[PDB]
Amino acid sequence: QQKSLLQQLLTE
Amino acid sequence: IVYAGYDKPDTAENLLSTLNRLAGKQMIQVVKWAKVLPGFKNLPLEDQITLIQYSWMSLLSFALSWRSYKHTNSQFLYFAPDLVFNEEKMHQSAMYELCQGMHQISLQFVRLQLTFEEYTIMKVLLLLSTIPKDGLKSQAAFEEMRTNYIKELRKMVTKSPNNSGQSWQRFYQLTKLLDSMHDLVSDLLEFCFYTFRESHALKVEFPAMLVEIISDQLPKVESGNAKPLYFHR
Ligand SMILES: CNC(=O)C[C@H]1COc2cc(F)c(CC(C)C)cc2N1C(=O)c1ccc2c(c1)NC(=O)CO2
Ligand SMILES: [Cl-]
Repeated sequence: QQKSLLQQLLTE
Repeated sequence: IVYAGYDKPDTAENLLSTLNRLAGKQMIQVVKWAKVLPGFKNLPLEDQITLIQYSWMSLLSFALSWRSYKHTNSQFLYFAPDLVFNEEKMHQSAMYELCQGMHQISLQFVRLQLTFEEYTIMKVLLLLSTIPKDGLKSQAAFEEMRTNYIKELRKMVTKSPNNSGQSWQRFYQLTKLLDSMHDLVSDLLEFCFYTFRESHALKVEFPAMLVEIISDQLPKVESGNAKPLYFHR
């Protein structure tokens, strides 16, 4: 469920 | 420009913790750079993540070589404005060897008089230098992107009047330098995987960005699910 920091930065 | 915040006794453990904290902050910049790169931006999210997780160390090593070249004429490794040193400061054999290896790459930038334009395209090629053993989700899209950047570098080098009489030899020296990054980077990653696994015992700290990347990268590398791409091998 919780997104990695890499996924967060790529999708923000 | 990311600062190291270099404090505390000068120990290998403390230097590595400082470098890891710095690497995590540099990685926020690398992801922002990758996100808007033509072609990459189009790859599926799982592939974008896969590529960054395999090549993060290569991207940081290449940027370190560029900083070292621009700020010190490759006499020292310019980690940050407040953290500049070379292999001569290293007492531990492995750490001396890794610094010396990084120093030799940065010296190739002096040998070639590498331009910012060459550096920019070469950095993209490093992001696209390792894939899974069975390929990516969008393997065809990736292959087209990688071919396009190789052609962009080749055209830039061969068309430049600064390279007249030796442009094809220069292009092959640049692609040999990219291949040589695989060897150095494998060695840096072996050291990194060791301090990561022995973090508590060695007292080597890692920021959340690196804990997350290494936790996903390490099982891939350990299982042999990592295919390095070479120009000459
Ligand atoms: C902020 N990083 C950068 O600017 C450059 C990056 C990439 O190229 C480097 C080259 C280099 F010679 C050294 C010096 C070390 C080997 C004493 C470090 C790094 N870099 C690392 O981040 C790094 C590498 C291996 C590690 C670690 C960190 N942490 C560990 O715990 C051990 O393995
Ligand atoms: Cl953190």
